[PDB]
Amino acid sequence: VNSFSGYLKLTDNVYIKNADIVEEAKKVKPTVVVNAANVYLKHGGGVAGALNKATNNAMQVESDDYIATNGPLKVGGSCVLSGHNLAKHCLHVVGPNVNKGEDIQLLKSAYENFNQHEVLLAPLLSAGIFGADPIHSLRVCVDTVRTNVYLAVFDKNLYDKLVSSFL
Ligand SMILES: OC[C@@H](Cc1ccccn1)Nc1ncnc2[nH]ccc12
Ligand SMILES: [Cl-]
Repeated sequence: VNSFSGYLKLTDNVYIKNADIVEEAKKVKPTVVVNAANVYLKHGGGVAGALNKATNNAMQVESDDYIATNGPLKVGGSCVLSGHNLAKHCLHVVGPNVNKGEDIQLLKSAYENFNQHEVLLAPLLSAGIFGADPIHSLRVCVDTVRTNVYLAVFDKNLYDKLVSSFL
């Protein structure tokens, strides 16, 4: 039993809700919140920009030190950093950004990072400003993640479409 509330159950381990991941994380304070990161951990917009804003830019400061030490992530890769005031940890995961021409096949590799954590609050990878089809992202999530994932979809219209079209 966990403290996530109001989710629709899609499979044994995947749940979905219309919610602002920022407000969800603040309410639940999960062990792991997933960020929709880019390889430079520049949290300018989308989910990343919103999560960073909620940390008063502390996420960006920590991320800049991470990059200065380690260099950029790989597309499909991840790193674990602090969750600041939002969660214990933030798993920064880089899905492919279609608006950069990146290979959509890497979306499965991106979701594989979730399997290293027993429970996660997450957005749909490569959705929104990363330009992938959210219906496809949900399918890859369900077919790749085996740990317990609580998906937050900010857009109510998109949420209803994701639920109604789910196979
Ligand atoms: O896929 C992730 C995208 C989905 C999206 C957003 C808007 C319009 C269309 N798609 N973004 C988010 N998801 C959950 N919480 C969020 N908080 C801020 C941004 C955000
Ligand atoms: Cl977005």
